[PDB]
Amino acid sequence: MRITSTANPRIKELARLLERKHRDSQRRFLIEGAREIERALQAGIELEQALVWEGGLNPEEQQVYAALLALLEVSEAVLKKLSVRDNPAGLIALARMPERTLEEYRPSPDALILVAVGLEKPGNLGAVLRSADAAGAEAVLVAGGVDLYSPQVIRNSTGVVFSLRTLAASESEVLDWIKQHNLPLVATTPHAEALYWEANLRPPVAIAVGPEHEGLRAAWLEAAQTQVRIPMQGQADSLNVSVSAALLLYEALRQRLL
Repeated sequence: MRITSTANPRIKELARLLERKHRDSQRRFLIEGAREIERALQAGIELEQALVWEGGLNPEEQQVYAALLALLEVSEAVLKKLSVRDNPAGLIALARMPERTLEEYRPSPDALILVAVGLEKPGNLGAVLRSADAAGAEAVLVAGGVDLYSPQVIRNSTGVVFSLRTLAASESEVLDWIKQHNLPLVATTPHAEALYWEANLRPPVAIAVGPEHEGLRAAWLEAAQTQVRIPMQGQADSLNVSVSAALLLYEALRQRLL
């Protein structure tokens, strides 16, 4: 009926989904937020149950709730237990981990690709995917492991992870892939002479960015057709990777509209 105790066995089972091993073995994950839940539905993700704040839902959460499966009227302390936000949504769903399709990818003639190197933080991963989605990137190639169903990747990407082609592989594997398709590569580095605005970001192209507290290894710089930098005008020595990815990708979008 109305579950208010975090000790409730049903809630103890769902809380385990906050950890990766548990999501993978059970092929299930939580989706917090009416918009995230909706985008998941729009992507074909099957839901099994939805939890609802006993104190009511906001308008948006109400229309998502309408467009729906066992339901659970739940308390704030319980949603907070399943939440990864300061203030939890009023609607959290239990989802089935999708049928991981092993389809291969080949860049189209309009391909705008973002290559993220040294990106290990799920929060950062999500923010980066959000910037790549907004700019219109065709894919995000992550050189270094990815977890598409974690709560932080889902929140920071605002659900975009359910639709943006995001792939992982070793740096060597990704680099061999680039050359395999004769895909021009533009590497970002603070010591490059050319400003990023001067590079030619014509439709078929890949843009690499490294960690914010570090540059791209020599391997990436020797493989690039062009090396470029994002000018820093003040005290800051760097920017969050999601901000850098937006800058480079929006400049690509600006050149395309020309």
